[PDB]
Amino acid sequence: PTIQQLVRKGRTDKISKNKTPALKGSPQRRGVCTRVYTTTPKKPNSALRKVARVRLSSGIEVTAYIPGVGHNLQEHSMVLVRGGRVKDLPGVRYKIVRGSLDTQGVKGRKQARSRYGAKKEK
Amino acid sequence: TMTDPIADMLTRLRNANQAYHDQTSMPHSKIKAGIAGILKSEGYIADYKVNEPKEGEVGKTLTLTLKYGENRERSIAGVRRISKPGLRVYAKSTALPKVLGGLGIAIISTSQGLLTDKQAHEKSVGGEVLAYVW
RNA sequence: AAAAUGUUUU
RNA sequence: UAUCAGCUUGUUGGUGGGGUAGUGGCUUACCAAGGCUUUGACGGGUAGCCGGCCUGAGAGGGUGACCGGCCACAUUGGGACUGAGAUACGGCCCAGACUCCUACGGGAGGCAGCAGUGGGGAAUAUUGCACAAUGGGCGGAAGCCUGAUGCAGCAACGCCGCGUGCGGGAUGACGGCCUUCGGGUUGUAAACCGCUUUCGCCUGUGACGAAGCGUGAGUGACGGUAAUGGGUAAAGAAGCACCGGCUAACUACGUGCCAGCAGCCGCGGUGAUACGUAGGGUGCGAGCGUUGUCCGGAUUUAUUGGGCGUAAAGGGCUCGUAGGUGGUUGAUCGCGUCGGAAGUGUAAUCUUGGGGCUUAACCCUGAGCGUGCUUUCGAUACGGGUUGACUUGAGGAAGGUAGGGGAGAAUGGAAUUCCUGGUGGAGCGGUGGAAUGCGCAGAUAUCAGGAGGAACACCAGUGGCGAAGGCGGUUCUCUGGGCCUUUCCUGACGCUGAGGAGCGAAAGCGUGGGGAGCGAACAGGCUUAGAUACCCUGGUAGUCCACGCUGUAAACGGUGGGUACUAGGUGUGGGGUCCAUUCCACGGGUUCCGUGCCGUAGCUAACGCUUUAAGUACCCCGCCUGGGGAGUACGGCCGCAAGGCUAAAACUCAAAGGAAUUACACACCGCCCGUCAAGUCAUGAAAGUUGGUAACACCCGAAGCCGGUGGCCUAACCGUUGUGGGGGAGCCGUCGAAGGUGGGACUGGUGAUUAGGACUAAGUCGUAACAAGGUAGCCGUACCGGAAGGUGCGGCUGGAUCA
Ligand SMILES: [Mg+2]
Ligand SMILES: [Mg+2]
Ligand SMILES: [Mg+2]
Ligand SMILES: [Mg+2]
Ligand SMILES: [Mg+2]
Ligand SMILES: [Mg+2]
Ligand SMILES: [Mg+2]
Ligand SMILES: [Mg+2]
Ligand SMILES: [Mg+2]
Ligand SMILES: [Mg+2]
Ligand SMILES: [Mg+2]
Ligand SMILES: [Mg+2]
Ligand SMILES: [Mg+2]
Ligand SMILES: [Mg+2]
Ligand SMILES: [Mg+2]
Ligand SMILES: [Mg+2]
Ligand SMILES: [Mg+2]
Ligand SMILES: [Mg+2]
Ligand SMILES: [Mg+2]
Ligand SMILES: [Mg+2]
Ligand SMILES: [Mg+2]
Ligand SMILES: [Mg+2]
Ligand SMILES: [Mg+2]
Ligand SMILES: [Mg+2]
Ligand SMILES: [Mg+2]
Ligand SMILES: [Mg+2]
Ligand SMILES: [Mg+2]
Ligand SMILES: [Mg+2]
Ligand SMILES: [Mg+2]
Ligand SMILES: [Mg+2]
Ligand SMILES: [Mg+2]
Ligand SMILES: [Mg+2]
Ligand SMILES: [Mg+2]
Ligand SMILES: [Mg+2]
Ligand SMILES: [Mg+2]
Ligand SMILES: [Mg+2]
Ligand SMILES: [Mg+2]
Ligand SMILES: [Mg+2]
Ligand SMILES: [Mg+2]
Ligand SMILES: [Mg+2]
Ligand SMILES: [Mg+2]
Ligand SMILES: [Mg+2]
Ligand SMILES: [Mg+2]
Ligand SMILES: [Mg+2]
Ligand SMILES: [Mg+2]
Ligand SMILES: [Mg+2]
Ligand SMILES: [Mg+2]
Ligand SMILES: [Mg+2]
Ligand SMILES: [Mg+2]
Ligand SMILES: [Mg+2]
Ligand SMILES: [Mg+2]
Ligand SMILES: [Mg+2]
Ligand SMILES: [Mg+2]
Ligand SMILES: [Mg+2]
Ligand SMILES: [Mg+2]
Ligand SMILES: [Mg+2]
Repeated sequence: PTIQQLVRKGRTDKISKNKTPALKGSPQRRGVCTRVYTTTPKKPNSALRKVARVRLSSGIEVTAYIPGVGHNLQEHSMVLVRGGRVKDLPGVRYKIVRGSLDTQGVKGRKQARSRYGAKKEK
Repeated sequence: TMTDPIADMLTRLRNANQAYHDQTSMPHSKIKAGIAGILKSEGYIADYKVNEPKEGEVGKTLTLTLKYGENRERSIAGVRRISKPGLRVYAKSTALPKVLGGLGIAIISTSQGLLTDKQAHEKSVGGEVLAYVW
């Protein structure tokens, strides 16, 4: 565009889409497990991915993935929910922080323990 | 209609130099004559001449004769217009532009007449950055 | 001269 | 932010008065009718601003913690009082909401001071010490006060520094792990030998900050602190992430599309370097990862620094308003611009030079920076202002001139159809083949006569004209623009143009007319698994006319307008002018303006473009920012309607796409479209229903200031010493928070029902597109149909046959 066109109407940037609206500017949010279940992944891929409908303290209810082999949380279990997308799962944009609040660390972890909330074993 | 006769001079020179023409001609103006003079003094054209009208009998004609070196080699690596009519560019005595790392010359119209950057910097005078001929 | 279609391997 | 276009009536100005520290509609009376606004007023949304901070090559982008400056506020709303000074945080008055005391009559209170509690939250500390230092208040002073401040506690929250050992040690030991059973690896690692003592722990010494303060005596909260001597033992002191690619670092075992991993590409279906564990390794290290957020990479909003023929992108076209922009030149101004000077840009930060903490972080100090602004003095090349010339841009005159440019009216012939008559007799028509249909009630055919509507063979394309859409019988009338020309005239009058206005194929709509042919819909016949199609026979709107409306097209050259420059070659349309023979014209040239093809430089991803640019440049406008959702919803405008214009978001995918090579590449047993059925997610409509915010018009109206009044109460003043002056309570009036009442505006949730979108069975129904996709496809519009789609009308080539 001409300089006069830029003067009359300047450049405008893009919108910069948000990824995790339910957190509302917080690194993680507390919630209650309104439902605990399993979902089939999209294709390709095939499994029984463990997820939970959680009512976060922001008043929004979202689906959160439960990582790691092992699971204890059930109905009305208080959880901490952080960001994180599961690519082969449409509509899952959050994960549950293992080792925090009611959810507990994966039992037999010995590598990458901190990411699954597993205390070091003597 | 014609908007920037200086840009017309620059593009005429660029096109003629690219097409390997020995001479180019245009309607004459004082600033065009000054730019041609400093181009000749800096060695980018062989010579220049202002001709009294005898074909159109209307106005003076400025004619630039260019120089090509051994094996038909361009003496002008390019010319660019800086202070456009749509957006004019003025440079201070400290912020004078450098062309081709200093190899080329920026033509600056200062309050003391047309002066190449090197000159201006020596006189510590700025002005309107007309061209970047290199 | 008209004359349709071709699931999910691993 | 325009999906907010009108706002304001003390409002804008004037005069007099009042008021105030002070100017002022600050207030008041009177007069006038202003003021603001598409260069965005008013309204909505969000927000304290800045020095700075983060990021970045820079330009920028994000941000406003500590520290420092300004502002605002102190339970919410309002008000004044006192004072030099008041949003009066730890004041007062009134009202509201709260909490507390009460003997029920009435009272008391405001941590967004410091610490602290509850609560909310992913998340942020002690109900500490001292006024020793600096700062502040009062006092003549000693001094008193200071949750300012100086300190300490707490937390890896950040930055910085240090330690967890150092040297030697092959016999390359065991043990793990791997193996080709040879060995390899962990690994100089260990064992073993000799050393050192920072930190920690134990113990001793022990400050500076005080050139303070105090008449003196005396006087350090931090504090037995820092620092430092001695002692102990190599000890009390290493984890976290990662190892398919980007990306530094690989193997074994277990698992078997399971369990799981992932930032993207993807991994897992029995040989997993991608899951889990182990050995080994790598990056970091008192940290290491994850999440959130910001900048970078992203030139992915491109001023620096991008684009629009086919990838997303040129408005359908023109006129034209604001605006942007401006041929040659004289003079002048000195606003832009440029150069000095002065002032300012506090400090801190930041850059940098010195200095101090054992180094560093950090701290002090000098300078720079502070990218500007104001004042002032210069310069005049350029931009602009003022002013005067010039003619080459532009327009005009005169003459020459081409044409389907437009509008109106009359009118010509052929052909179709119908009608009348003659003749004549069995079919005609139609197709791939047929049938429906028409025909002995005489069709088809054939001749004559007539009626009527519509379109204009040949000329006619390789062409002309128009801003585009578009424009073809002839004649006349009216009218627009273009081209050329040497003289002539004006003298930059130019270009472009947001908003706005007009024009704008076809279809469509309204009123009236007309209706031959054609022909959506429709009916029938065929084909077919079906055939709501192709094909056939019929056939209504429409096609036509008049006047309006609509305002969209593949409205395409998918290429905005103007200008200058940059090889040629070769057709063709228009105007001149020149030449020879003519004294026509044939011919050649040449010039100006069109319109094609080839083609150089150049450009482009390629295809291709190339003087008619998609090349080199300058001016102005429109437009693009991944694909869907979607040119859809909501709102608004326009319309009689159809609809058009303006124009999102949630959600979803990791592609979509351009050209080309050999819409398919799993390679036609390909690909691929839409209903219907099922599930999931987000969203729209909806009788309604439920909130919220911002105001408005009235009614009432506390405190309070102001203006009145004051019969009541009054020590200073004066008295003719009976009082008066002046004041005060009280009372009234204006304004006035709150409340009440009413009607609107905006907006959130929800809503039976309903609509479409996205994704998922590997469901059902057809095959619409991609090849001539088997009826070339697509664009606008119209009607029809289970659904794709079918058909009519006009258009396009992003189709082709035959040349
Ligand atoms: Mg007055
Ligand atoms: Mg705020
Ligand atoms: Mg800001
Ligand atoms: Mg502050
Ligand atoms: Mg006072
Ligand atoms: Mg106070
Ligand atoms: Mg105060
Ligand atoms: Mg208080
Ligand atoms: Mg507090
Ligand atoms: Mg809490
Ligand atoms: Mg003191
Ligand atoms: Mg004293
Ligand atoms: Mg006290
Ligand atoms: Mg590598
Ligand atoms: Mg295995
Ligand atoms: Mg950028
Ligand atoms: Mg980014
Ligand atoms: Mg781009
Ligand atoms: Mg362009
Ligand atoms: Mg396109
Ligand atoms: Mg166009
Ligand atoms: Mg339009
Ligand atoms: Mg104008
Ligand atoms: Mg000029
Ligand atoms: Mg001059
Ligand atoms: Mg400093
Ligand atoms: Mg030092
Ligand atoms: Mg400073
Ligand atoms: Mg001027
Ligand atoms: Mg004429
Ligand atoms: Mg007519
Ligand atoms: Mg013909
Ligand atoms: Mg043609
Ligand atoms: Mg004249
Ligand atoms: Mg319009
Ligand atoms: Mg029509
Ligand atoms: Mg009609
Ligand atoms: Mg009618
Ligand atoms: Mg038919
Ligand atoms: Mg067209
Ligand atoms: Mg277009
Ligand atoms: Mg235009
Ligand atoms: Mg152009
Ligand atoms: Mg031409
Ligand atoms: Mg291009
Ligand atoms: Mg619409
Ligand atoms: Mg709704
Ligand atoms: Mg009242
Ligand atoms: Mg009073
Ligand atoms: Mg009295
Ligand atoms: Mg009162
Ligand atoms: Mg009120
Ligand atoms: Mg509902
Ligand atoms: Mg088909
Ligand atoms: Mg077809
Ligand atoms: Mg049909």
